[PDB]
Amino acid sequence: ELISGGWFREENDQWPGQAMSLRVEKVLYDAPTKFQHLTIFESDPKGPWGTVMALDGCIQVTDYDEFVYHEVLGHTSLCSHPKPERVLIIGGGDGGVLREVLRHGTVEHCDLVDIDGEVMEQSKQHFPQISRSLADPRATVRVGDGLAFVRQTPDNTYDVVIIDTTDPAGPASKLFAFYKDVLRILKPDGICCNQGESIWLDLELIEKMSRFIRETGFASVQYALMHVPTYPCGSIGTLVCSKKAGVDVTKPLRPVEDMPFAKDLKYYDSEMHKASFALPRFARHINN
Amino acid sequence: GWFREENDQWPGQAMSLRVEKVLYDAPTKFQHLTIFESDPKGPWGTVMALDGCIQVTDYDEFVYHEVLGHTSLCSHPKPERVLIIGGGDGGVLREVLRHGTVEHCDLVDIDGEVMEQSKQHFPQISRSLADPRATVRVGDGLAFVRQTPDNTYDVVIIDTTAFYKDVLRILKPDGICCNQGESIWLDLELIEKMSRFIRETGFASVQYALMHVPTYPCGSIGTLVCSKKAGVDVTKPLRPVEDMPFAKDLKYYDSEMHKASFALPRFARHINN
Ligand SMILES: C[S@@H](CCCN)C[C@H]1O[C@@H](n2cnc3c(N)ncnc32)[C@H](O)[C@@H]1O
Ligand SMILES: C[S@@H](CCCN)C[C@H]1O[C@@H](n2cnc3c(N)ncnc32)[C@H](O)[C@@H]1O
Ligand SMILES: O=C(Oc1cccc2cccnc12)N1CCCCC1
Repeated sequence: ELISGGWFREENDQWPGQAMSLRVEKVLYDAPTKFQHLTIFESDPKGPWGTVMALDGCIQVTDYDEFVYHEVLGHTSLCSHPKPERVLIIGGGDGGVLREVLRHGTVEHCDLVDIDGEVMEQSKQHFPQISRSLADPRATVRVGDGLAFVRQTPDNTYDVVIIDTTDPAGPASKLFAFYKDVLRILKPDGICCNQGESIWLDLELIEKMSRFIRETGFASVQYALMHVPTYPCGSIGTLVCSKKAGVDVTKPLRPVEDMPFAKDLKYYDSEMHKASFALPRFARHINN
Repeated sequence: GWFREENDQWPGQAMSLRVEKVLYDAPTKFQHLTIFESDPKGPWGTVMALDGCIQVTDYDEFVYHEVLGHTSLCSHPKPERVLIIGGGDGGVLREVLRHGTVEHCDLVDIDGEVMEQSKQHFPQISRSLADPRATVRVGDGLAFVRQTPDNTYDVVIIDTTAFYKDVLRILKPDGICCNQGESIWLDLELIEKMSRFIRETGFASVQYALMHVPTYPCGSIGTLVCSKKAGVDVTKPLRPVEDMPFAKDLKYYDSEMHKASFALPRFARHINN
């Protein structure tokens, strides 16, 4: 029950005895949704973070660093695809991945499906620089379970599927039959990327996912690491998965430097794309 | 029973760790030194802070120590004499001593209480301090370099909490200096100023290497890797660690990570071009 001048505290008993906190300057939303607890607040204006959204007590987006995860998920996937015309985003109700995907001129259409219509509604109201994308005629934004949506999608529908979900503990649980559906709705040159969890907190989950996405039938799976200061332990990654064999996602197939928007990006470029697949030695076995 | 870190220069944000046992908590002649055992159900193990800022934990100390120690020595053609300024915990020293080329390392930390407490509470980090190839001094690094002859060291590593010209001077012509380089999230203007200042004092190149450190503010920190000799590209390894016999003992650093560390987010890339 957040209050202006109080502190928002994030502790996860999955990760016992550590917490991160932000002082609240103004509460904008704090209420149960049909699916999760949604909290939006202006952080201290003497600090850099700007507006903050949390879902079930976990920070999802801040103004100051939202571009990292949205650019990495959107560009690492589309720049690894020869011609990504039709795109699906699962989750992504805030709009960020979709903004990045729609930067690409090859994209004719992007479907977005998020289970929580209130996340879209509140992002339009409170994160206009993230959510501007949701009204693009190139986008179809739907409220629904991603699980059901892919089960009812025909084979060979999408070039790229991006799974921009919350974590395994919540409404995103089965998103970690689903992975076979994703394989099946992808076209032959299909690329899938997901929300891939932390090498510090979730390294065994990452090993398990990578192994079983390969076994499901993807020909290759490479984890891309990125720097996100408001995420637990300061990083997160994405598993970038190719349907087709003989594809090296760790070097850009279509370098963003050749596209008109390269200079508008705040994090991603081809050097960062390459660098993101180099993992600390203790985690390198994910990628080999 | 929690340790809370919030800094006055970054207002309205805090990081906290549960204290299981306070091991040490006293001012020193120089700074406040706190050592505690953190929650045994979490990963961090024993924690050391200096003036309220986490400096080492059992769980992640290998990152910053391997990156400073190896990014610098692997960028040097044959590093035989090394100086560490600060480094009282012994971590950078442990990494530097892995290298067969090293004949001698001097380490000069202003605070002898830090070495003392590190021997008591971080034996995996501080064992290096007793090595026959090391000389450990208690003293201010600023005065130490002023009193050091020209061309004494192949590498100077500044692992801290007139000087830079002294560092330039005490380095041999192929000398490498690396330092504790601050955060691109919280200190980006400091990093630009320092990279410019160092180049101005007369190092020929300065390149910032970014690393992932979960317990540092915003989860990363970097090091400026500075070459005295012009024409040196420190962003690719000069002496790849894979060709040395301890490569597989490392938990973070290798040549891919070395190359990767110099790739900066676009918003920060003007630090390196
Ligand atoms: C906010 S977004 C993550 C923040 C970085 N853009 C995560 C979204 O996943 C949605 N989500 C969670 N589970 C599902 C399912 N099952 N289907 C679709 N969308 C889902 C949830 O409502 C968030 O908006
Ligand atoms: C603990 S170490 C940094 C943690 C990563 N190993 C920071 C050290 O720098 C020392 N320090 C600070 N100022 C100086 C000066 N001027 N000289 C030498 N050592 C110094 C300080 O006592 C710490 O032990
Ligand atoms: O990730 C840390 O704090 C956090 C920062 C950001 C988010 C978090 C979410 C849950 C738990 N913690 C979080 N740490 C780890 C290193 C010591 C300080 C606390």
